[PDB]
Amino acid sequence: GSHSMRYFYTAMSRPGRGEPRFIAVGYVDDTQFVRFDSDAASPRMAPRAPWIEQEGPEYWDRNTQISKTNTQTYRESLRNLRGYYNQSEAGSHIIQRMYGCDVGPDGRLLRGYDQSAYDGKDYIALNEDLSSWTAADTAAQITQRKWEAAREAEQLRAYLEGLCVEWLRRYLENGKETLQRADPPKTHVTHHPISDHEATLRCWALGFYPAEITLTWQRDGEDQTQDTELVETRPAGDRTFQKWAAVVVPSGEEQRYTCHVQHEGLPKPLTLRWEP
Amino acid sequence: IQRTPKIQVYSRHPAENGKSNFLNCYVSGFHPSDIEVDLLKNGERIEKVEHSDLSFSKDWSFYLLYYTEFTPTEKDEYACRVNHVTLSQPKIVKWDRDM
Amino acid sequence: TVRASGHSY
Repeated sequence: GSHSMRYFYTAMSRPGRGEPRFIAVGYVDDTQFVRFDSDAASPRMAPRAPWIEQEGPEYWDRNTQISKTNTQTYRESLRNLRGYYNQSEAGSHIIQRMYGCDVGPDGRLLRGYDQSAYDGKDYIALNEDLSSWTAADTAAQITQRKWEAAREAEQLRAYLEGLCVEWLRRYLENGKETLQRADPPKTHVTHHPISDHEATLRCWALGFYPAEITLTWQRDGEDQTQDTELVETRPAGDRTFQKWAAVVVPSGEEQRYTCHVQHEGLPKPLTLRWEP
Repeated sequence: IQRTPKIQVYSRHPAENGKSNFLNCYVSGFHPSDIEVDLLKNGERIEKVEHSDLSFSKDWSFYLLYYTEFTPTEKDEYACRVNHVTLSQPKIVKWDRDM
Repeated sequence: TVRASGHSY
């Protein structure tokens, strides 16, 4: 199907405990492939997936230099935003940024993203036109005027339509045996009695990649949305993900319930029931 | 404005006594990013526990995976202990071996 | 590959 590349920047101040820490991680779809940590004994952009290891010295040196520059730029930016909100020098604050591109099955740009947050709240976002800005408040308006004056959107657009798309296509080819392989969920249904009156049916999915999945319970063919305990999809540690959905049913009505599973690894969607 | 961590404790593979596996503690949905996570074997902290690099979801909340190699037994009891600025006292979540 | 280092906020 379609694919994404994203970089996630976290910049965190810590007054009294040194200068602010800057972390960058890069992903293709749900696969992390690089990291940088300004707290590391020797800070550098480092591989976190096997298919990136073949990149040469120019790549690692460029990505390391930009990240080290970013460490300084984000430190100044944290000082700036503290001023914009009249905040004390004693508190710890966070700038987060995520940017990247989505491409379709033919590798064509579907859209680009660049969004920032400050202490967990929307701060400023590049619009889908990759030309204009949305500032969340009068503090972010100061950033917006700085960035318009510097023609930042034009630089972000060049990257999002240029390098981001080109390198994503390159990564997808170098890592095709994993990045372009969908592993279907292994599924099963369990039955845990609660009382003489009801029991829990839990519908499991294990070992799937990527993380996107749809698990739903129906009773007499009707989705039990309000009645389904959905757990957050979770990583197994081997690149794959796990998920379950649970519904509480009256004893003896178990056969009126079906679990439905949609995942791009699956030849066709799955319908499951409890098999005692 | 701050957000308390969600915590899930589970094994990489289905658990079988005597078979090597991985014990996972996944913390997500939290803000800010400083968090303390330990894995407990019958109450005591397991020494060499790794974790993923810091990243965050679409709503800006953070997530991390803490994990270690282990061999479950019928005796041994495992758990995850999480501390975060939103928590008065550390939260302990036990590994539930079936559900 | 990462985007070139941009302007401070």
